[PDB]
Amino acid sequence: TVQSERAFQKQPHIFNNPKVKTSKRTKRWYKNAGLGFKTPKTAIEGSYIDKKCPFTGLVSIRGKILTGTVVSTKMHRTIVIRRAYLHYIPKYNRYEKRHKNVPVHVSPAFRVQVGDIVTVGQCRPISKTVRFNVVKVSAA
Amino acid sequence: GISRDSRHKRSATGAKRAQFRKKRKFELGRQPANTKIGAKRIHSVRTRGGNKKYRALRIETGNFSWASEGISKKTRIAGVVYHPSNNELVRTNTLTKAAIVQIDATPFRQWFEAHYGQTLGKRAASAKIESSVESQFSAGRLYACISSRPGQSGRCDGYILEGEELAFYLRRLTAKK
Amino acid sequence: PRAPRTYSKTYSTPKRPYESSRLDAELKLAGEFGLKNKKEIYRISFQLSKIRRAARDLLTRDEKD
Amino acid sequence: GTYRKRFNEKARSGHMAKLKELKRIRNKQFTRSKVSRLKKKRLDKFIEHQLKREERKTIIGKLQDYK
Amino acid sequence: ARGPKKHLKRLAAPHHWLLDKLSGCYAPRPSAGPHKLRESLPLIVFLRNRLKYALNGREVKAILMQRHVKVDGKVRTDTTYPAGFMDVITLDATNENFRLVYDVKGRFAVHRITDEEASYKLGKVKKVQLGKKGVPYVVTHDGRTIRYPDPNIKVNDTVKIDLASGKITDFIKFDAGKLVYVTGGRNLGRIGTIVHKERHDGGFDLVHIKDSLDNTFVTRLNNVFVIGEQGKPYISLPKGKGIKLS
RNA sequence: UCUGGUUGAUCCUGCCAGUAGUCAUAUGCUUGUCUCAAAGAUUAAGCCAUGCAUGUCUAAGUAUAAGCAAUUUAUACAGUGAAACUGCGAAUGGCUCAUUAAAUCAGUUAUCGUUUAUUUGAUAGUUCCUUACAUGGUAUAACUGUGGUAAUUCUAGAGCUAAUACAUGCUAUCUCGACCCUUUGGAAGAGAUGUAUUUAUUAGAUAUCUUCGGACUGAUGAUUCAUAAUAACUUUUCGAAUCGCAUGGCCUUGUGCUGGCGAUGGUUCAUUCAAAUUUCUGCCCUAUCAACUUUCGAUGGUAGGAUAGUGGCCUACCAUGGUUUCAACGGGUAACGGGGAAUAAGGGUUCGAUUCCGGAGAGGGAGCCUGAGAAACGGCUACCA
RNA sequence: UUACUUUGAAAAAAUUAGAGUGUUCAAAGCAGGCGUAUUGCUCGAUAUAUUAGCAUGGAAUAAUAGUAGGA
Repeated sequence: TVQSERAFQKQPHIFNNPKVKTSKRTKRWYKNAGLGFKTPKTAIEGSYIDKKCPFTGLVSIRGKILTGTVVSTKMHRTIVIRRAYLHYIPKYNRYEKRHKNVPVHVSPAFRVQVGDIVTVGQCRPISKTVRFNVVKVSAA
Repeated sequence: GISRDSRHKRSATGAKRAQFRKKRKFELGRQPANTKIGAKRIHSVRTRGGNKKYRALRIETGNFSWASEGISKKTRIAGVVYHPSNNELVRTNTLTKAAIVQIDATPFRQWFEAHYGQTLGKRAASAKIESSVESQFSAGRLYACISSRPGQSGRCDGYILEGEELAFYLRRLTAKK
Repeated sequence: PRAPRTYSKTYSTPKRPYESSRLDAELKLAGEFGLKNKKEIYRISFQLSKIRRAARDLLTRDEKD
Repeated sequence: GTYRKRFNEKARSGHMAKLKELKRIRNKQFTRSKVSRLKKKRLDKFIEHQLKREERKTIIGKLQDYK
Repeated sequence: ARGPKKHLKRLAAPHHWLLDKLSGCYAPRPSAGPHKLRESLPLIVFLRNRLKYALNGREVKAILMQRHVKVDGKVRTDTTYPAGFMDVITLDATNENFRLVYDVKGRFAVHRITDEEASYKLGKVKKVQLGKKGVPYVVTHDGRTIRYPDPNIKVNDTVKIDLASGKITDFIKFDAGKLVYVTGGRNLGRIGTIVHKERHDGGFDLVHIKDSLDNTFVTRLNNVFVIGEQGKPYISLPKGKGIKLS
């Protein structure tokens, strides 16, 4: 469902006129977030309303583009990915493994299971903790 | 007394941050202006830069537009009907953004009668409009969504709830009654 | 608040101070050259030590470097 | 450090108040004068010994009663 | 710090001013104007420290207030005016024009200039937009706004500007094989031709440039500045012509 | 990092002796010249007498000082100029290192997420629309005068008078063009015509004849972007009632019409000096601190409020999440962070209150006014001391 | 594909390491000088990944992808 909530959901400033009768009963506005990330047809022709989807919402993808391996997919429209790197201890001349967990907002255009590898992009502060936005999935 | 820094919050990990510096004026807040219905009264707060910002304490009238044919008229606001955040706001008759208010019909129906050669209730292809809007006209009051921020611009502007909008809000009102 | 001048010590007491071969060395040097100070001898000793360390490092570099 | 023993706590009154706030809600996790201590300890031992004395005397009385 | 700073220390200055480290504690903080803080030369650092026509700040102020110095045709009386790059400063009582251009070592070199060449000024077209009432305008690299440009003037270009009228005499497109002057980073002052423009979307475009002795370097688009076609610069180049040697 | 000792002479282990420098801190005696230079420390960021450390005027905002200069073209003013109003600065500088352990800060990004005094560059005919523009209006200061109090950079009542303060407010240009004759064109007629504020709507898409002459929107990697258009709305802005030096051009001879150089100001964009938030990675000791955070916002969704603006920032209503043996949370820190300083052959170790950069603070909590910029302390208000 | 390694742009000045110069020497300090100046000449004034990000050349080493079946 789309309208499961106290307010009405719509793309603000997109208006479907009753007096004109058109084929598709609802008008969608969608864009491409550039950087060669092809927009998904599920977003183009879906029915969800997301203020933060990088393809239909009012957020632009700019700055850092990162990669993670999903860990929790288990709150609403946001996921938490894990980035693993190898810190370097110059005194011992060898390495050590580190990670840290980056919350990311995910559009409902994507089906992400735990474990699969995502590419995320930077966007303006979406919530307290989430700055990136899932921009491409890649199954594992 | 209202300040909006993020350093008094728990960290993301749930740690607790000790105070870093004294509170700053470039992150202040101000008291909400509960706009209510009544004779107009509008304070003007002075904002960063030299700018102004017209808090509306009480506002009566408003500018509301009929989207379908694309006109705008100044009307009167009768009272708040529904508000997607606080049924308390509905109780207290507080105008904010995204509210649903009942507005007076007369300017709209007069324009309609004078533009389409036909009365309401009781080129005809163009004159044909929605059943729900016609019913509201017969009653005399329309459902319109306030779509401005009376605490930021001292105004109530709005649009008249058309098809899918109005369907959704009538269901919500009827289900909540 | 101004930019600080650069100073630098011009000598350096040798490693092990009292060593009779070097005591007599300084004696011969001071006597035949009219000096007055183990400090003047140490000044020259420091200058030359710096020079020779420079030269040695260059030698250890490659020819035509 | 955070909770030191300052020179003038009286002049640092409010600083102490907010430090106590910070401390209490950080250690909500866990909670959720030495000679005076010695005097109390020895008072406890002395009163316990006197209790031992009276209980022993009472047991002496009961045993000479039940003999 | 609760507002703009009004002071500049002496160590904190831009290094290319060649300010001694002992004569004082403060350096001329350049007033706001056409060029950025760090890539501008104030009129006192030019009239006293480079030209040696003065000996004091109070002598420099005497010259300016006696109204001798014109920076791009207009008379400037601010003693920390930020004269910048590709600028024309004329001292008429001495009959001199100066194009401010970079020397090979990085520093601003005085470049003596004749009248017919002081008549104009190059500017790096840097923002082309559509102004109010629908007139389009270009914004160059020293603030200058120029309306009604040629439609074929695109960002990152050069426009040769008549100073007497604030107008655009003509322009040069940013294509491979043009001549390029460089204004930032390790290579500034080095003139060469532009070989390749390696363009990254979301990052910084790099440029591969090749100077006359066929020595190649890589800089950023922020730091390239197109001067003229091959072999013919539109301006008169300082001596050495931007060739770094051993 | 080694030197001496044991036994007839030799090798280990050991014992003994033997050593070092430290812008390290204290202190003792001596202290002539020349150049240079620093000048903290009680885990007391503990308390301060007194003086001073922030004011400001050009030809160009306001002078009838009962100020000074006479005197000489100045019977509105005109030189000089105290006082006071107005404008601006006072947010920088200087000082200290208490707090602060992903905080600060360092390198690296973003603003398609925002304010910006100033500087600098651009930029505002709206001709008309039924009943002063040779230029509206009222105040107030200094001043005159009457007074109060132990006392302060305290001030009351009454009388004057100015503005760049305050409050008001008025004065054709183009599209087509039948016709005319053709050039150098002129022409009946048809029509169009501010900005700012708020909302809604729309656009901003783009896989043959011949007189040889002529006729058949942008930017980005990406946008609801720039920009334009429609209908309305607004306790509503702006669209020059200001000032200096000059005195030219014209004539219907009116004290008529025109006009030069530059001061100040003003809307909207651009720039500059800034600012606020933010991406990536990196901190010392502690596991004899193993679970942490969630009522009292902890993680996320939606709507609103608030803000210069993003956002649990805050409030509602929802879900029940978030961090953690890759060490979270807690405790300690004689912890401001970095550039740098000392020193070792390397590897490392220790120092960095302290000449530059950043941050934070002005006895301790909190709070606010002005302003482009302050949660300011040589500003204000109350509370503790 | 990545780790990793090469080259590159980036890492403020001062400090450090160097070059030049008879501050009377020195500690230091600092950036042109000759000419027929009407068109010329001379020199020296460089270096300092120690991680994160960015672009780039890689063949090894350590991880990580990816032939078959029927008629």
